[PDB]
Amino acid sequence: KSLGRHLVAEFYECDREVLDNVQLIEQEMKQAAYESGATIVTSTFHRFLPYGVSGVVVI
Amino acid sequence: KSLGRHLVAEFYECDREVLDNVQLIEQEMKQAAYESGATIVTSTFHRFLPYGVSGVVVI
Amino acid sequence: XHLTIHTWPEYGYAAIDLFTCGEDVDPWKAFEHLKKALKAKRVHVVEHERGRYDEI
Amino acid sequence: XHLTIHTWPEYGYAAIDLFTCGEDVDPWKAFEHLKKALKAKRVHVVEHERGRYDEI
Repeated sequence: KSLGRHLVAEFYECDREVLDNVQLIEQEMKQAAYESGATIVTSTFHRFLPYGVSGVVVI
Repeated sequence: KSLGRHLVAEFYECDREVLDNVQLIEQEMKQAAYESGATIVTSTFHRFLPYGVSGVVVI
Repeated sequence: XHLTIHTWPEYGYAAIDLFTCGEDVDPWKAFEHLKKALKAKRVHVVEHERGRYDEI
Repeated sequence: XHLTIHTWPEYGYAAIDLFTCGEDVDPWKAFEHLKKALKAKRVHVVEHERGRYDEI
């Protein structure tokens, strides 16, 4: 149907200790990639200051 | 009235040589970041075979 | 392709993108894991078709 | 946040995402430079409000 499927999601009321954990988020994000059955090319996560996490996983 | 602004874009009938040039795409994506004012956190680009380029600039 | 995430701890909010390719890659399997992982209590998801065949 | 591109030379197609944050950052400038640089003859763009104040 299309070259790809794209989910744009807003997550509200999340565990704030989870949201502000750069290492955990990467972990989780990496695992999420695994569940979808995709192959990870690279991943780069960054801990914004003060509170905040930003990361991407290329598949 | 929102933390961010996100454009989901479909580009069609592009110059096919450019689309397959990993160093130029990176060059152009980084420029677009400049034009926008965005403060570049990190940038990573990949050349897939036989064709295709995936790249992301974390801002 | 990519899976991205940008979190705002102060608001308990996370903007997530799950863009995959190939029939063997289900983006909703990524969503489900993340929902569990974040303890998200309210979500809103819009599914986009990237590069429709009838468009390219 | 982030700015992404995934190209399909064989189709002259590129999936672009310009996700910005802050009133001084305009994703549309990024769009203008890329439409030019890539010489797209046709484009379709959806603009999402990520993290709406009333939502959060």
